[PDB]
Amino acid sequence: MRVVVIGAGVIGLSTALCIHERYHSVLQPLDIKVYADRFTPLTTTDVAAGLWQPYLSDPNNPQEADWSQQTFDYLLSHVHSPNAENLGLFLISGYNLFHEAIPDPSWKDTVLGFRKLTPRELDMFPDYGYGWFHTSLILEGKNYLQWLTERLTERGVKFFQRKVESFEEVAREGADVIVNCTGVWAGALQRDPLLQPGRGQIMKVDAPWMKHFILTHDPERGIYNSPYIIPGTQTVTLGGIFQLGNWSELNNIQDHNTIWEGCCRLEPTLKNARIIGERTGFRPVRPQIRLEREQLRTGPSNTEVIHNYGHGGYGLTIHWGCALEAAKLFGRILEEKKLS
Amino acid sequence: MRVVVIGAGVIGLSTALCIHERYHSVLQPLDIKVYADRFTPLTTTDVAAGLWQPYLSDPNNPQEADWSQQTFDYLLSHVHSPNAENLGLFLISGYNLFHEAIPDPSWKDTVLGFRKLTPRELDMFPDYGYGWFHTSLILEGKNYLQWLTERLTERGVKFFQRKVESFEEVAREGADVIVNCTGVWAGALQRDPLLQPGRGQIMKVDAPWMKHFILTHDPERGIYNSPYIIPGTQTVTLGGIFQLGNWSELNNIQDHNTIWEGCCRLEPTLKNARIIGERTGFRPVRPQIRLEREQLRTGPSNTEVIHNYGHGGYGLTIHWGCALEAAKLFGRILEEKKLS
Ligand SMILES: Cc1cc2nc3c(=O)[nH]c(=O)nc-3n(C[C@H](O)[C@H](O)[C@H](O)COP(=O)(O)OP(=O)(O)OC[C@H]3O[C@@H](n4cnc5c(N)ncnc54)[C@H](O)[C@@H]3O)c2cc1C
Ligand SMILES: Cc1cc2nc3c(=O)[nH]c(=O)nc-3n(C[C@H](O)[C@H](O)[C@H](O)COP(=O)(O)OP(=O)(O)OC[C@H]3O[C@@H](n4cnc5c(N)ncnc54)[C@H](O)[C@@H]3O)c2cc1C
Ligand SMILES: O=c1[nH]c2ccccc2cc1O
Ligand SMILES: O=c1[nH]c2ccccc2cc1O
Repeated sequence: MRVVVIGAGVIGLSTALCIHERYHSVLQPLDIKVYADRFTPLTTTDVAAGLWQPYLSDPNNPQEADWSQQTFDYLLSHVHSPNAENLGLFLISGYNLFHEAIPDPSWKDTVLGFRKLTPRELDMFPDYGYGWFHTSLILEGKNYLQWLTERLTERGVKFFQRKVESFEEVAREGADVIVNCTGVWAGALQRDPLLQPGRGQIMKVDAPWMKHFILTHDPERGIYNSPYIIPGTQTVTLGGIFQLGNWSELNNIQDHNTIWEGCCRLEPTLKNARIIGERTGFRPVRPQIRLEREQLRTGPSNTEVIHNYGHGGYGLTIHWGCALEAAKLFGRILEEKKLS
Repeated sequence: MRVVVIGAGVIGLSTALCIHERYHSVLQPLDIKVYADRFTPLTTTDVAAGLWQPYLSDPNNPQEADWSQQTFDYLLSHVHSPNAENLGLFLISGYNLFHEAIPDPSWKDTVLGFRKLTPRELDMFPDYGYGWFHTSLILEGKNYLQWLTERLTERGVKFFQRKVESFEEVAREGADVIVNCTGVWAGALQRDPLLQPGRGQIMKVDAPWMKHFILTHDPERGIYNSPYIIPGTQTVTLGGIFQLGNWSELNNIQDHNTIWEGCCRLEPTLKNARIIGERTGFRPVRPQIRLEREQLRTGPSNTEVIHNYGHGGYGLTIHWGCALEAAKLFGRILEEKKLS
């Protein structure tokens, strides 16, 4: 069978890998190709810090809770494997700061060592009066993506750089299944008004003395829109920008300053941190992830489509559970073709 | 008054600074000079990771508990000051792992967010079945010492590189007070059989994905003698060697292997961590810190001596409280000379 994955961000490469893993032994030939117009260094995925953390509150689809946790559990089980620095996976503890009390997150038990911040800890952060501490996981995109590529390449999965203009063009080329993992740009293949960009900007800084993450929460500013600091392997991520509908892939001076001054306020030690880089990206915002099947009509033959996009600011957090769900959908397609 | 501080490790440079801070405004001239035979890069203090952590259990002198805490409190209050990276001071959380249950440490409340390790956390460390998690502080010697040197130099404190053969030679030179902060080598100046070296060796490794500390505890091997990993600013410290009475300042192959293999076991991700350096040093082991006065007789004139040594493996942990205690002792000397 001929499978075409459109997209080479986390969702794409993940799904690809997941499908190949689970079906390659059971499909006559399983021919999987990845089509993407941008690869690693240049994806939204490579701009992400990679911190595992879902939305605070119980969503539209609570199946997303399950997917985030399946991912957490999966990563945690390879955190101590000699392979982990190749996937850019490591454990990290830190703070969630709020101006007043709030309910414990659903995922409070998924993470390691969840607890409420003590007063002496809150004294370190004058502007916030309540919060949490826990241990979570960081999966760095730049690495993860490269890791995924290597696995895929070894499994015979071929990569092509191209902008796909239509599902039809791909089907007409003889794809049996199109897995659509196109992120913020999915609407160009099939209009989806519920999908929009959540523009972000981040700074990368040399501040290696920083061992914890600090995420602030501000109802006035909203999700992803208040100061955060997330230490990584080579560099500390400074962020706090969320701009719905903004399609400008250009670093903005005002946003730079907003990030810089919010983070320096959050942690004064930052003031002399050397700036290494700055990047913008597009969160594929949507009320729900679209993870589902669809048969495209096109010709005497109908083409099977697995949509897998709209993962907002929690795509690394959620990717594995989605990838496995995408894999079940594929297996169902096979059971229909009576190909297993 | 003429004061001679012997020693330019943390204890010396601290005490120096502390005495100058508190008395310079009240002493006609306060002439302070530091004599030391080795400075920064080459002190025991520069081989220390810098992790604040006292002995688990209530000691001989419980005044040491108060000193450790005064140091903790004092550091915590500057952790978020734009100055902190200059002293090499930062916050860091991590693990204490034991083979079975044990009582909470005395300092359980001094630290941030103390708690018992949960099962899922213990599953990460197959060889241990109990433990703690908390947040503490690291103060890196190489930096701290450099910071202390700069403060002192600005306060007119003069430094000389010399090996002092006797308290007498210093007193004869016209010192009014000798502050003895000679660490493991104090016995050469006045025999002290209770003082001995706790030889240590450490590796410094590039493992920047490592954001927590891990201290293991083994009654069979004893204090400082089982595997530890303590992330720093530029590098991760691998240790787990304690050899009482060993005066060999030479990296040992066996100990290297011991450290390497214990830490790799502790955290498999280390296996591909690049080795940056390796260093040995002498913990000035004693049943108690010697922090006290003594009048040397020498000639028609008696010389005042403040001893401040024997800080084992917790000198950075304890240094500030000792430094303030030494400063009181100095003030008392002044009140005797009726010089205030
Ligand atoms: C500032 C910022 C911080 C973030 N931080 C985190 C975090 O800490 N933790 C977390 O979980 N997530 C984080 N994210 C979220 C994460 O980056 C996204 O959810 C995720 O990267 C989206 O993955 P994707 O595969 O859906 O998209 P992408 O990585 O954008 O990949 C989409 C792919 O589709 C290709 N494509 C699109 N259209 C076509 C076409 N028509 N033809 C061919 N190819 C096409 C593109 O070239 C690209 O390969 C953050 C996002 C941003 C912007
Ligand atoms: C492997 C290892 C790991 C450690 N880890 C930690 C840790 O993580 N946290 C922590 O709290 N502490 C730690 N320590 C402990 C800390 O290193 C010591 O307690 C502390 O460094 C001792 O400080 P000092 O001033 O007492 O000795 P030093 O730093 O050795 O300074 C003594 C000074 O006296 C001078 N001197 C001696 N004799 C003479 C003389 N006769 N004439 C002139 N000068 C003289 C020397 O040149 C030197 O300048 C560690 C120690 C080791 C060895
Ligand atoms: O999009 C984002 N996603 C995240 C997910 C987890 C933790 C922080 C963030 C910050 C962002 O800017
Ligand atoms: O001497 C040491 N002192 C310490 C103090 C605190 C935590 C770890 C250590 C390890 C050592 O080897």
